[PDB]
Amino acid sequence: ITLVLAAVFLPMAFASGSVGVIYKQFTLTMSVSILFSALLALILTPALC
Amino acid sequence: SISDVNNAIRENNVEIAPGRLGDLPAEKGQLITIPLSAQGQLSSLEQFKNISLKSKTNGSVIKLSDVANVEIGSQAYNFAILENGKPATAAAIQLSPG
Amino acid sequence: VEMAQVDVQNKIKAVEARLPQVVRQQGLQVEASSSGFLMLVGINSPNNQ
Amino acid sequence: GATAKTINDSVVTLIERELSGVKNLLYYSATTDTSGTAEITATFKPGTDVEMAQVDVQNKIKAVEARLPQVVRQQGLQVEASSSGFLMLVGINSPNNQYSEVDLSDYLVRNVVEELKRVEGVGKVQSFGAEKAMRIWVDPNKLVSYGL
Amino acid sequence: ANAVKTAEGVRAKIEELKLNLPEGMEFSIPYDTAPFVKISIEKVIHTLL
Amino acid sequence: SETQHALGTGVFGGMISATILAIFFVPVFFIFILGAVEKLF
Amino acid sequence: VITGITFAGMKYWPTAFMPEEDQGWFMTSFQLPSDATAERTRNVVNQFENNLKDNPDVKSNTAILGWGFSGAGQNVAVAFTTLKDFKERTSSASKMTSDVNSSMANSTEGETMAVLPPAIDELGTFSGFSLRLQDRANLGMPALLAAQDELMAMAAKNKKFYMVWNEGLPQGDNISLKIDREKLSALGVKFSDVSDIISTSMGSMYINDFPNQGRMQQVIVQVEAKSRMQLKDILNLKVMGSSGQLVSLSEVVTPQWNKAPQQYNRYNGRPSLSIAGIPNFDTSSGEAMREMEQLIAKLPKGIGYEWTGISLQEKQSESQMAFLLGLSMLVVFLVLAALYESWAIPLSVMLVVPLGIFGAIIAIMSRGLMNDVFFKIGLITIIGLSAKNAILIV
Repeated sequence: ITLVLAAVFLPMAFASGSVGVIYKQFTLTMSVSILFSALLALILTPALC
Repeated sequence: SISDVNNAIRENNVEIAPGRLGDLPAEKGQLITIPLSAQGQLSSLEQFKNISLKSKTNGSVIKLSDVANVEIGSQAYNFAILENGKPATAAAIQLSPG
Repeated sequence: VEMAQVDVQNKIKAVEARLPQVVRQQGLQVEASSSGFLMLVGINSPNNQ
Repeated sequence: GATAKTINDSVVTLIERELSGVKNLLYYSATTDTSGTAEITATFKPGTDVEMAQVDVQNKIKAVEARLPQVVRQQGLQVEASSSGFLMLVGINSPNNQYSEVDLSDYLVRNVVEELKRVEGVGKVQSFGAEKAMRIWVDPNKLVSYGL
Repeated sequence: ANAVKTAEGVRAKIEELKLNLPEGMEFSIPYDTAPFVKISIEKVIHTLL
Repeated sequence: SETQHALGTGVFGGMISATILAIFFVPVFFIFILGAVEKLF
Repeated sequence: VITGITFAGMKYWPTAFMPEEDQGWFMTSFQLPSDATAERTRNVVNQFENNLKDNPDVKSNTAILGWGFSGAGQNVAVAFTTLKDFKERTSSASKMTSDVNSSMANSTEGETMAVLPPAIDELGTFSGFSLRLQDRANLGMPALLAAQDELMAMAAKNKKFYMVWNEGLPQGDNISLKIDREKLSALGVKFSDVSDIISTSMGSMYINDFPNQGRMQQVIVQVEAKSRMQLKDILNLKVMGSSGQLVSLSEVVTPQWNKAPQQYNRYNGRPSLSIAGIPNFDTSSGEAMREMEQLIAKLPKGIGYEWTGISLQEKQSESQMAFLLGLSMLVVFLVLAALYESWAIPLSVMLVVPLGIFGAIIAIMSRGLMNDVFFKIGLITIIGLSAKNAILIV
């Protein structure tokens, strides 16, 4: 789930024009937050629980 | 002297400067502003052949045709072309490196 | 070719200050060409008008 | 000394062609009016480096500069990167009414414009006032009578 | 460039010039778009929390 | 409000439809694709 | 069937780029006729100030007279009107723009158009669709200007266009003085005198600087404003010859009137004029551009159009959406197949995203919101969400 969710936003990030810039702005946060969520879930959540 | 001819050609072909009517600052109550121009350049051959020049000896004005022949011709006569022995004109096309 | 032309223009504007005023007024043309004709295009007058 | 049509015939078309070939160019346009100046604009593909675009444009202008007329060269050509959108308007009002528009304009141009244009991020400061200068308003009727 | 920082710098320079302002002249900034920026972000954060 | 609506309405509807229809259909899709699988083999 | 309905909804519903916003200010542009002096423009701006001071939402409106975007002259003016903080308002900027547009079309003896701030900061100076009408066959300036008039005639009647206009200086009448050299020589006056007096009749002349209060300030010589208002003053200028008499300019000149474009624009190397418009309510930006293309198709030969600024990016956004969706759906397919090393799982994951698109499409149709970029990000997000739903079960 984490990999697919982080990877579906990559293609739109490479579009051309201003819409491409808007897509890049969205994708940065969307992908990085979910990757960090995957890291947190695999690392901290089990011990904390 | 050639200086006289050059000066006459300079002055009679003058390129008057464009201007405008009713430009700022303007009077109170001005409602119309219109660009205006004045043509001061010689148009064709006839005017150039008719350029006035003051002659020292006689004391009366003469015309450019008196002291020169005015024609229309190539700016430079350096180069010529022969396509198959028949006069013509040509231009050479070169390509940028790469 | 573009890099060479820009370098040459840079070195000419570097030396441009030392050149005579008369040379400067007309200007100096820097251009990249091949010094070889590709074709000749002409306008003939077969009717001789 | 040239009208809109004259300045368009003389300079704009000459500069346009060489500018047409810059890298990452998106479109290029030109504007001419009776103000006496040309305004060519080169828009570049989004994401392009502004400094690189400006230096490329200057390189292509100095490449074509040699072919331009002497009168165009003398005044010089200004190449600048701006946004064509106002961020703010800074003015100097006279609520007490001591100073008229001329004094406000001269103070703003002499003092405020130069100080503000140094501040970081200011692409350009467009002043809507003019410096003081001595104006001689000549009555033409007296000139001919006096023989001048 | 950043609009908020440039506007802050311009206003700071104006404030500096309010020291030497001759009597009878008053600085004004009738039009300014920088102030909008913050109010936008602060709404998004409100929708965030 | 307009910008937030343009970004929220579509995602809300898409999530609602996706989940509600998927809980019913996705097993059917899996079974049918497996059916095509043994059709191949 | 649901996939088919989803595709139909994808294709049919109109599209736009960005939603409009109330950013706390609006911009009014005044473009009077070329004959207009600065006094008439000041009168129009004063009417705008009077009509806005009454409103309680106007914090401050500042007017720049003599300068504007897309043109500069005595018949051009701009005005930036700010509005009080949002919580302390009883209206929206769109309503104020509509009211000011209505009043000024009612009576100002000029063209005034009030616009909202641009959708994006620096894509354009106002919100709307922008176009460049170009002469692609050397048809001539007046032929393209007649094409512009024809296009505006059709735009006015159309119900999908609130207002459409030309964002540039208008035409103008010009005067030309042709000197008669034969009579000038007959009366014994040199052409140089006439040329000089014309040159120094209606223009400024910078001579040199002088040292005022520690700075070098210009010295400019010009004729009095009382002697350059009408053509009579110019034709009453007198020149001395060698005959001991004065000749007026009228004696050796003949005024000739002409009507010529006052401004010259070019775009991508073709003579052009720049057009602007707003999409009417019920009409999205995409639909307005579509109909404006349809109406341009019915124009003389050699006349073309090019979308610039916001319009170009809007067209580009819809010119790649299919490719973006296909690439996203291929990327997820390949990633899932590689991760799970099976073919049934990725295809089964694909058999659900039609439903995710269906839900968003039905929701946007229900609420009436158009297809825009934010909707596209929503579609991309829902692709991954539906992938996550299909994975958890398969």
